[PDB]
Amino acid sequence: ASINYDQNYQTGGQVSYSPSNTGFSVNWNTQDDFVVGVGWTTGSSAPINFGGSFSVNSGTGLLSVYGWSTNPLVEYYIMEDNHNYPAQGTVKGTVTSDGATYTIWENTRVNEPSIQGTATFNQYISVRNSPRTSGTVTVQNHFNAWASLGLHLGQMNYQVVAVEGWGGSGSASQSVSN
Amino acid sequence: ASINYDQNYQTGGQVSYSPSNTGFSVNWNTQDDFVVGVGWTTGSSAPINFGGSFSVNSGTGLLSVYGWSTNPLVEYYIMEDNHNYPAQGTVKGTVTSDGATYTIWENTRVNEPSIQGTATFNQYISVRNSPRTSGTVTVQNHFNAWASLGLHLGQMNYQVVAVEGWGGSGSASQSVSN
Ligand SMILES: [Ca+2]
Ligand SMILES: [Ca+2]
Repeated sequence: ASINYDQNYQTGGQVSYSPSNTGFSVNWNTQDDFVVGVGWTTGSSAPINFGGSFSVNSGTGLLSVYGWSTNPLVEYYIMEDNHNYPAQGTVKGTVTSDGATYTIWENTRVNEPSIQGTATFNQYISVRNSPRTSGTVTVQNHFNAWASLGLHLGQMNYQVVAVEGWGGSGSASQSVSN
Repeated sequence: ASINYDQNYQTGGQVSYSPSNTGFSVNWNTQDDFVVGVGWTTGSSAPINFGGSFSVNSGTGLLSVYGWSTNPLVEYYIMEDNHNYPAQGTVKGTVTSDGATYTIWENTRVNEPSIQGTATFNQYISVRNSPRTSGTVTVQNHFNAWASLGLHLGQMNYQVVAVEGWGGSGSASQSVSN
């Protein structure tokens, strides 16, 4: 498509984010959560390509296609990689997509910050069983699998490839496209 | 004692906070959560006096003694007033203190921002059954009641009289001391 959205969220500590036309770079050393990455203002069904490096020296680190949905309000993740990630919520099932199987989870965030202000909403997460830092993510396979398990999505809002972390340091240089 | 701590937390929208030597003032119109108020760097057992106004035109609004504790990490509230507050967690019991009864709740915040960075910790809340905007809060009565129900506190960290809100507008002018 063409990246037209820059996800830049951070609460504290050392987070050096460098967005670009074809991707982004991040170096961090923080105790606080941050979500940075690049993508699109309105997500679609187009298979998303990502690639590069993603190192987590310590703490929690996640590399994933991240996004939102409205009516209902939904925060979703399709984790291609994760370290020291406190698996929260309820497992719903699985979906085999793009070279590996993903365990699907549903979680709820009460009075949490969102694109609609602080609200309560659900999370639809797909965690890859075989972590990678390079590949393609056929997003429709996840949306279909989510819908079939009762994980209902609304209108598509932004959709980015993001790195999220806290409790340590690490770095990532990723190329994003679709 | 003498106010030596200024609680100033906010995530977005219109929040006009004005701290002072004997209290604070706030006018807001936001969808995002904010916690502002004044107090002390290290909380004690000293009965806290508060007084003034606290109007909530719309959305969620809470007037309460707010604080933290370390080892274990604990966020506590002693709500003297609240509007449209999504009572979250588990009721534990009650405590009669300073002219009214309070319903005690215990809740857990997973991967939430804290004084120790983003962490998972419990909340000990005392919600006054008869809301007020002026009075004294004998904090020990709450700490004793909390301990007796298994709500264990650690080392005292900051302790302020704060106003917290989201989803609307309102204003508050409070005098703080102990
Ligand atoms: Ca990895
Ligand atoms: Ca009131």
